[PDB]
Amino acid sequence: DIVMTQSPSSLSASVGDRVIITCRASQSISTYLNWYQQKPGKAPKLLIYAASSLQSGVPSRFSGSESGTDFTLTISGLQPEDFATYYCLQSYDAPLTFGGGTKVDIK
Amino acid sequence: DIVMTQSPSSLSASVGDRVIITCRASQSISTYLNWYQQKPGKAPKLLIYAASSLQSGVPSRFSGSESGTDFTLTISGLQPEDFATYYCLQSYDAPLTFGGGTKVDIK
Amino acid sequence: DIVMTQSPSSLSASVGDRVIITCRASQSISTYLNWYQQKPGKAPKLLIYAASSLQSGVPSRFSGSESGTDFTLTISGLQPEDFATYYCLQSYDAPLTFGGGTKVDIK
Amino acid sequence: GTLQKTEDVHLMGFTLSGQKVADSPLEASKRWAFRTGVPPKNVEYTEGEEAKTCYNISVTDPSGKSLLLDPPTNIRDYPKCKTIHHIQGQNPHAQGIALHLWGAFFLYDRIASTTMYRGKVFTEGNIAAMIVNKTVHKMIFSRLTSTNKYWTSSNGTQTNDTGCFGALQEYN
Amino acid sequence: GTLQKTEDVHLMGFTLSGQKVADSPLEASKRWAFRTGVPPKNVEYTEGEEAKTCYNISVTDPSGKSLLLDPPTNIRDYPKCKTIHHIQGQNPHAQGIALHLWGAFFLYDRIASTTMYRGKVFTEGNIAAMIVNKTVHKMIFSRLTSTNKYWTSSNGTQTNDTGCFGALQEYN
Amino acid sequence: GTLQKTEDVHLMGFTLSGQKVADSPLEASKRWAFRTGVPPKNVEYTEGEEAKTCYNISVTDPSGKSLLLDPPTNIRDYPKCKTIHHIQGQNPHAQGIALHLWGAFFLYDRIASTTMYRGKVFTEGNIAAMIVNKTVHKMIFSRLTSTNKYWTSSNGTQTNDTGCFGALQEYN
Amino acid sequence: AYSGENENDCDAELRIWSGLSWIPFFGPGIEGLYTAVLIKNQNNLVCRLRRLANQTAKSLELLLRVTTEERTFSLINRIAIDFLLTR
Amino acid sequence: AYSGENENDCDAELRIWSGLSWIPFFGPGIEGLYTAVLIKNQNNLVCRLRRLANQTAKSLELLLRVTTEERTFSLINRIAIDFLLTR
Amino acid sequence: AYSGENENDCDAELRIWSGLSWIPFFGPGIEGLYTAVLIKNQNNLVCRLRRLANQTAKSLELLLRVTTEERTFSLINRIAIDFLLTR
Amino acid sequence: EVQLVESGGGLVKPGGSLRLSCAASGFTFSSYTMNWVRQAPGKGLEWVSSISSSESYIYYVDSVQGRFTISRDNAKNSLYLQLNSLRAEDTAVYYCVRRDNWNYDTLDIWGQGTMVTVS
Amino acid sequence: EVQLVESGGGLVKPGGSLRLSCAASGFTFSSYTMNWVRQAPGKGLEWVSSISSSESYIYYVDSVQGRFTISRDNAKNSLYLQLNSLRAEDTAVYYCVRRDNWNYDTLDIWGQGTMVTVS
Amino acid sequence: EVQLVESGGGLVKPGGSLRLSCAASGFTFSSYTMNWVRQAPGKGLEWVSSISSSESYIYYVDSVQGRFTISRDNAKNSLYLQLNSLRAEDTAVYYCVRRDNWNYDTLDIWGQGTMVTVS
Ligand SMILES: *[C@@H]1O[C@H](CO)[C@@H](O[C@@H]2O[C@H](CO)[C@@H](O[C@@H]3O[C@H](CO[C@H]4O[C@H](CO)[C@@H](O)[C@H](O)[C@@H]4O)[C@@H](O)[C@H](O[C@H]4O[C@H](CO)[C@@H](O)[C@H](O)[C@@H]4O[C@H]4O[C@H](CO)[C@@H](O)[C@H](O)[C@@H]4O)[C@@H]3O)[C@H](O)[C@H]2NC(C)=O)[C@H](O)[C@H]1NC(C)=O
Ligand SMILES: *[C@@H]1O[C@H](CO)[C@@H](O[C@@H]2O[C@H](CO)[C@@H](O[C@@H]3O[C@H](CO[C@H]4O[C@H](CO)[C@@H](O)[C@H](O)[C@@H]4O)[C@@H](O)[C@H](O[C@H]4O[C@H](CO)[C@@H](O)[C@H](O)[C@@H]4O[C@H]4O[C@H](CO)[C@@H](O)[C@H](O)[C@@H]4O)[C@@H]3O)[C@H](O)[C@H]2NC(C)=O)[C@H](O)[C@H]1NC(C)=O
Ligand SMILES: *[C@@H]1O[C@H](CO)[C@@H](O[C@@H]2O[C@H](CO)[C@@H](O[C@@H]3O[C@H](CO[C@H]4O[C@H](CO)[C@@H](O)[C@H](O)[C@@H]4O)[C@@H](O)[C@H](O[C@H]4O[C@H](CO)[C@@H](O)[C@H](O)[C@@H]4O[C@H]4O[C@H](CO)[C@@H](O)[C@H](O)[C@@H]4O)[C@@H]3O)[C@H](O)[C@H]2NC(C)=O)[C@H](O)[C@H]1NC(C)=O
Ligand SMILES: *[C@@H]1O[C@H](CO)[C@@H](O[C@@H]2O[C@H](CO)[C@@H](O[C@@H]3O[C@H](CO)[C@@H](O)[C@H](O)[C@@H]3O)[C@H](O)[C@H]2NC(C)=O)[C@H](O)[C@H]1NC(C)=O
Ligand SMILES: *[C@@H]1O[C@H](CO)[C@@H](O[C@@H]2O[C@H](CO)[C@@H](O[C@@H]3O[C@H](CO)[C@@H](O)[C@H](O)[C@@H]3O)[C@H](O)[C@H]2NC(C)=O)[C@H](O)[C@H]1NC(C)=O
Ligand SMILES: *[C@@H]1O[C@H](CO)[C@@H](O[C@@H]2O[C@H](CO)[C@@H](O[C@@H]3O[C@H](CO)[C@@H](O)[C@H](O)[C@@H]3O)[C@H](O)[C@H]2NC(C)=O)[C@H](O)[C@H]1NC(C)=O
Ligand SMILES: *[C@@H]1O[C@H](CO)[C@@H](O)[C@H](O)[C@H]1NC(C)=O
Ligand SMILES: *[C@@H]1O[C@H](CO)[C@@H](O)[C@H](O)[C@H]1NC(C)=O
Ligand SMILES: *[C@@H]1O[C@H](CO)[C@@H](O)[C@H](O)[C@H]1NC(C)=O
Ligand SMILES: *[C@@H]1O[C@H](CO)[C@@H](O)[C@H](O)[C@H]1NC(C)=O
Ligand SMILES: *[C@@H]1O[C@H](CO)[C@@H](O)[C@H](O)[C@H]1NC(C)=O
Ligand SMILES: *[C@@H]1O[C@H](CO)[C@@H](O)[C@H](O)[C@H]1NC(C)=O
Ligand SMILES: *[C@@H]1O[C@H](CO)[C@@H](O)[C@H](O)[C@H]1NC(C)=O
Ligand SMILES: *[C@@H]1O[C@H](CO)[C@@H](O)[C@H](O)[C@H]1NC(C)=O
Ligand SMILES: *[C@@H]1O[C@H](CO)[C@@H](O)[C@H](O)[C@H]1NC(C)=O
Repeated sequence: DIVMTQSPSSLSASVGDRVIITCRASQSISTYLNWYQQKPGKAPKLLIYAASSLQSGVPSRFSGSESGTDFTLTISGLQPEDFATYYCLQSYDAPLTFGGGTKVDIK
Repeated sequence: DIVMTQSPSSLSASVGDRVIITCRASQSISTYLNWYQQKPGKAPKLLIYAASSLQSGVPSRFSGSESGTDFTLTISGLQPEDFATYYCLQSYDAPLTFGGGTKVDIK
Repeated sequence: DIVMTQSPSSLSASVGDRVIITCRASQSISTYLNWYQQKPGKAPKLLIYAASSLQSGVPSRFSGSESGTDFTLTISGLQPEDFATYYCLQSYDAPLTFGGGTKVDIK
Repeated sequence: GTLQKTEDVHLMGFTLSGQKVADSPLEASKRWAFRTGVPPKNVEYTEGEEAKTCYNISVTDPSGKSLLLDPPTNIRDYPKCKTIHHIQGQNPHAQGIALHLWGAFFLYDRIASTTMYRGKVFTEGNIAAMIVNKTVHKMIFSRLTSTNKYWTSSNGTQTNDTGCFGALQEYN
Repeated sequence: GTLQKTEDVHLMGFTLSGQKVADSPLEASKRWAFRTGVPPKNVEYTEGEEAKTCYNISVTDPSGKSLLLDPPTNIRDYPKCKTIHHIQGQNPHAQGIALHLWGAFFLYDRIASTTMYRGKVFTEGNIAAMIVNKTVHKMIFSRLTSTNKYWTSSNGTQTNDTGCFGALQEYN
Repeated sequence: GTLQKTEDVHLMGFTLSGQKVADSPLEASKRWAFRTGVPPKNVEYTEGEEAKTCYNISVTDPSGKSLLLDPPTNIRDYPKCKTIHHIQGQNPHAQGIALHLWGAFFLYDRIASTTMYRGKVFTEGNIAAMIVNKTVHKMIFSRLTSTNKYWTSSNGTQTNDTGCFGALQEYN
Repeated sequence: AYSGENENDCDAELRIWSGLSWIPFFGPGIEGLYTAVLIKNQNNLVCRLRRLANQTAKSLELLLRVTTEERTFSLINRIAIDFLLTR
Repeated sequence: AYSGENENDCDAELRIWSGLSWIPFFGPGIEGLYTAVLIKNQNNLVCRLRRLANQTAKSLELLLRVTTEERTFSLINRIAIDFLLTR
Repeated sequence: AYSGENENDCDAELRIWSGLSWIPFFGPGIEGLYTAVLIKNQNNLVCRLRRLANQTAKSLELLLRVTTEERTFSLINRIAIDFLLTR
Repeated sequence: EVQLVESGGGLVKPGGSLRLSCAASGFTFSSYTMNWVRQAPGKGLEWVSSISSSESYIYYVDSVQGRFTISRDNAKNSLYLQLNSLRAEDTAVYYCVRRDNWNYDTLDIWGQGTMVTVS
Repeated sequence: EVQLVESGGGLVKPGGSLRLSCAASGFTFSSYTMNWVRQAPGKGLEWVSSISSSESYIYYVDSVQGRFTISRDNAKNSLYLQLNSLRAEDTAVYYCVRRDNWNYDTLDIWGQGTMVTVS
Repeated sequence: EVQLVESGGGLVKPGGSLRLSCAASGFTFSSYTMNWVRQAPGKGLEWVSSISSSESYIYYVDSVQGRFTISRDNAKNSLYLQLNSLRAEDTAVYYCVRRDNWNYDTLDIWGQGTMVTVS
């Protein structure tokens, strides 16, 4: 089974800060990685797909890049609504696997 | 069976006249058409073959042309010996078929 | 069996003389001919091979040439040690065959 | 179009299930029919899609000779099947060989036949041809327990809405 | 010489009758002879001339095994024959297989054999190769009840002026 | 690399004897082993080296069915052998077909098999491919009684240092 | 560009079977020869390939009807020989 | 140019056999596959073709003797592969 | 250049078997078809050819494993078709 | 001089047989396809049969199919036509005609003809 | 508007069955691969099953293999998940998620989710 | 120094056996084809036998065919020649000669020879 290691498990940030979230695969999954953004009691929402593409209706603060098995989520400018728990998911082979997450708090 | 329609069934002409005799096939027989000239009590004699070629010993008043399934016999200058009954014959597939004829009389 | 005809059977020569020894095959053996030089009570020694090549340690008075089935041994300058019995041997197919020889005496 | 060896040339066996066709034994049968005068025809292909429904058919006539044709030696079962349906029983006499009403092939182990052979697991499908070299084959191609279901047919007249093998009945 | 596909390539089977050769069963036999040590050999061709005389030969030895070789499955009768001569009977023992004294082939349904097979209608002929594309094939190529005659052979020594199957006798 | 027809292409069958390998029946056996799950495979070649040791093996199990596979019709003995070793007898039961432990082929008359067939004289060897035209083939290619030896095998457990056919015993 | 509001007869998912190891006696058996391979519908490749397969079966049947081989037809050299003859 | 005062071993006349229809079950049977075709001796083609057929049987026999196939030889790819190798 | 102080797994000697006569009934029988031919190790050809033969048996086994032909494989057209496709 | 000569025609009762002949001269008869064409009194020409050189293509006009039989003997340079179950409509002058297979299958050599009367 | 709606979740005793549903709207349900993802209280996301459009590729996460069964009915635009031999660790909110097979197999349409409690 | 050494020759009665040996030194004996050449008193050279390295090509001169037997043992670097049914014409000095298969099959290394007398 392909494993997914997201880093860090929690992160502290302020509004306007640059936030870097990383994601590492056990095997090579090409560009089949997605990023999600989940708020307490809400279904998770799709931000990045194809490791870099932007989902319609998502602001351009979120941005994804890929370097081999290593993937990066990047929110250059944080709004007061960008504090939520993010995950990366490999969409390549099954079983499909999600990371541990990343809790972004207020600093 | 390939059918052959010669036209007209009889024709009136004078000496020195231009005579046009036509010949129409049911299917396409390429250039495999011949023309004959028969006098009462005599075997028919071969004038045109390959739809346009001239048989050795035939004068150059007779001439043949082809346009698809349509073929033409043409005697531009009639001698007092060119009054006879002509036929077209398809030499392509069997049964081989002759037209009704054309009686050329004196006018 | 491939036959080998050496000529002459004996030859008289002096020191410094040019000696020509010839060798003729029944079939065509390409360049697979060798020449030997044998002295009474001694194993024969290899002079020419590949019809023209020189064996290491043989002086350059001996020389071989080929023209079809016809081969030639040639000792342009005779030393007082070049009086011996020579043979040609075809090394092409088996049975391998030697000529009659050639006795080179003093003249 | 670039071709370097014959190894670059791939005949892929795709299934009818993968093109949204119902492959139950009662819906697959009606796509099959016997007839006389057309001979079997075989062809080789290089790989195949893992199919969902395969068939192992062993139906015989009240005489006793098996309706389908005894397979040649090079005929082997379909490599990767998720479910295999053993159709077995006794069916009225019928002359000829069973072909496909669609023009599709009965896919065997790297052999596609125009007729199904007795005793062998096949799937329905088709053959594609694609040409690819190693540089592109490395990116286009990324480098099991079957469920057995059992059915029987009963000798007598088939209904107008029925497969060639007749109505099928699942059993234990 | 222009070739586009393999479909442009035509192997035409011409008959010996069409090249002014006498194909009666008594004149055809003498062109045939048995021998040992040379094996059958088959080849495929794409079309064939409608022949005038074909042969359906079923002669057996006083033991009972049929002289000629049992045909493979892909051997079928000659498609278009005007007359078929059933040669049938009992002939002295003879070892080997019957070949052609001319080097010509026994033409079957799109198969040319160097030996005749029991139970099958063949004609004598040869194979030509011509290459043509569609534009020229459309102009070079413009787009039946058989008469059955029956003969028998009698066991015993053949005469010096006789076919391999011996003297033949027409019957009703 | 120049090629004009397919006739310029030569598949030469070289022997293991010619590459300094011991081909006695006791040393050749240990290069052979039975196994199940791999099917026979045949290939044609155009000429062959005259071998020194060939084998005509007819060993059977205590049941009676012959261990090796009945050859197809196109399988003939090796043309030019200097010595032929008839291995014959009764060996314990063994499942599968006998293959080569080296990857070399059992060379037949212009057929190389990955398995040995009963009743046929083969030699061990390999196949090379060389391409040559007539001008060079005329210079690279310049334009018999066998000795028969007989051996038998005995039914029972083979020793750890023994060929697949067991210990062999020469007889008269 | 490609969207499943367009395809209706294609499952967009596709998995296929395709030292001394090269020696017959030491290699895999007849039921151990196949590796599982995954093919992604990256540029709608899977549905193009299903479509190709569905379309080829007229050429293929016609060709197999042309031929008298009643054992097994070999298509690979056929495709190659027509590649070399097309140019 | 061509006249039957020249040919003596050739009959100048030559006839040969050569929607859902492509499906095996719906197509012709094994005795309904052949169409009658007519070939004219327009440029002496029929007698050249009889002559070709009569001449080829030495190459053809020699080739069939070269080979060990005891089921059925395939000549079409052979002709093609030598066309591609001749150039 | 070449010397048998170098080769150790090669015998440098090599002999091989390779009017109305073209007619089957008049030609040689199945045990009279082969002519004896002699090949000289002129440019170390014999030991290169033994070496080639010994080396090819991995490609050859792998290829014969690729294929489903259980009667007899034909290698000649294979070699040719890859010659024409290599260029 | 190339010539075809007809004989063997006479008066025959309706429902019996009558055999016509032809005898070639001047050309090679074994190399050419031969035809029979009749002309009924006051009507047009009518092709009836053809036989090919090797005798392998034989054709009849369906009016006479199964009734008439054509054949030839190439050594005798002779062309034959057997007329069976003769009819009132079979009254016609019959020619033997050579078809030239190397000049577009044209009928060029006709005979003088023979009269066949079925009364 | 593309929407997935979950129902059929409740309270179940440890060791019995419970069947979940989903009902698609707005998109073609027969053309897409459907997934089930659950989130256990205060834990992360966890993919559990996927079924392909033609139902020919079916996948489970080994924690649930042999216990859960996925299926779909393409005419009803409905997705089903049968949960058998339920465990204390099976307590989780379950979504039905569509995988978009033409945008790199991404999970983009989630439902609101239903709660399954095994007490 | 490459050398071949002959032994095992003596006086033998006409009609019995005698076995000759040779023992190589300096070169690889297993890689080369070995020959036997004899010279009868006052006559010319005469090739008698050859054995190839792998022992797969063996040749004799028909005068001795079936009478003499050549063999070799490559581990012992030894060449052997068994002489059977010896004749009055078999009296000759026998050499063991190496044929060099990479210099046009030339006989280059001869031994001193051994005398075989059949009286
Ligand atoms: C490539 O992929 C396509 C798409 O998946 C696939 O298409 C399917 O092909 C088959 C075979 O051609 C089609 O089946 C035919 O369909 C028609 C239409 O009616 C049926 O289907 C519609 C749509 O689902 C339904 O609404 C309707 O109720 C029917 O079920 C039928 O008329 C056909 O039946 C006749 O033809 C059969 C031929 O096998 C006969 O067996 C049958 O008895 C019927 O015969 C009558 O009609 C004939 C018309 O030619 C006539 O000749 C007869 O004399 C008689 O009157 C048949 O069921 C199917 O609909 C196609 N599906 C789609 C979605 O297009 C291709 O087959 C596939 N190709 C390959 C090679 O795999
Ligand atoms: C391509 O088309 C041509 C033309 O149609 C066709 O040619 C014919 O080939 C056959 C076979 O080669 C020929 O048959 C041979 O003919 C000679 C000549 O004498 C006969 O023919 C003439 C002319 O018609 C007559 O006047 C005469 O009376 C004879 O009938 C014969 O000598 C041959 O018989 C010998 O050879 C036979 C070989 O099959 C033996 O079976 C037979 O017993 C005879 O053997 C004797 O002679 C041999 C000579 O080599 C000798 O080896 C034997 O030991 C023995 O002494 C035979 O009948 C025929 O004449 C050709 N016809 C023409 C018009 O040229 C080709 O065959 C055709 N090719 C293909 C592949 O279809
Ligand atoms: C091309 O030409 C070359 C040269 O002629 C030829 O090479 C020979 O190949 C065979 C097969 O690979 C080799 O045989 C193996 O040799 C080793 C080495 O030990 C032996 O040989 C040396 C040298 O002569 C001796 O000193 C020594 O005493 C031994 O006799 C052995 O270890 C091998 O035995 C093992 O492998 C066998 C595989 O067939 C098993 O049957 C056997 O039971 C042994 O198995 C054990 O080892 C395996 C190692 O992989 C392991 O997998 C098993 O589990 C187990 O532990 C075997 O005899 C031979 O030595 C080569 N000779 C030379 C001179 O190199 C090529 O074969 C030839 N190619 C073709 C296609 O013809
Ligand atoms: C497809 O269906 C056929 C028919 O039901 C199955 O055939 C059966 O296969 C088994 C296993 O090969 C055979 O068992 C063997 O039978 C012999 C006696 O014939 C016995 O000696 C062996 O010990 C062994 O039991 C069985 O006979 C055979 N039955 C028939 C009627 O042929 C076949 O297995 C099915 N294939 C698959 C993949 O399910
Ligand atoms: C060529 O000659 C052979 C031998 O004379 C003919 O063989 C005969 O063919 C018919 C029709 O196929 C066979 O009839 C069938 O026989 C079986 C019993 O064997 C019977 O059950 C069937 O109802 C049917 O009558 C007949 O047996 C067979 N005879 C022999 C001896 O094999 C063949 O038909 C000829 N071919 C042609 C095209 O004329
Ligand atoms: C290889 O070994 C086999 C088995 O020892 C040899 O088979 C034997 O071959 C001979 C000659 O073909 C056969 O003789 C014939 O047998 C039949 C009865 O079967 C008889 O009617 C004939 O008159 C003739 O004697 C013999 O039967 C056969 N034995 C077996 C057991 O098959 C084979 O010859 C050997 N091959 C070589 C080249 O040495
Ligand atoms: C493979 O083919 C591609 C085109 O699809 C081409 O760009 C590439 O260079 C080729 N590679 C090789 C090694 O031939
Ligand atoms: C079918 O055949 C079986 C015997 O195998 C018999 O018991 C049964 O009655 C038959 N059924 C019909 C409907 O003919
Ligand atoms: C087979 O038995 C199972 C239980 O073992 C049962 O659920 C099923 O309905 C049976 N199948 C039938 C009767 O076709
Ligand atoms: C077919 O070949 C002829 C030569 O015979 C050539 O003139 C013509 O252009 C070709 N047609 C095609 C479509 O290739
Ligand atoms: C031929 O065999 C039959 C039996 O089938 C027999 O009646 C007859 O006498 C035999 N004839 C000769 C001449 O041996
Ligand atoms: C066969 O019978 C017909 C009449 O039915 C007769 O004319 C013919 O001569 C007979 N054939 C023979 C006896 O060979
Ligand atoms: C044969 O190939 C050689 C190269 O080995 C070349 O020099 C020679 O010209 C070629 N001959 C022919 C006739 O093609
Ligand atoms: C081998 O089988 C034979 C019978 O063929 C028998 O006499 C003998 O005892 C058996 N030997 C052993 C060791 O089982
Ligand atoms: C076979 O007999 C010969 C003598 O004819 C004898 O020399 C040899 O040793 C025997 N072979 C054995 C007993 O294996």
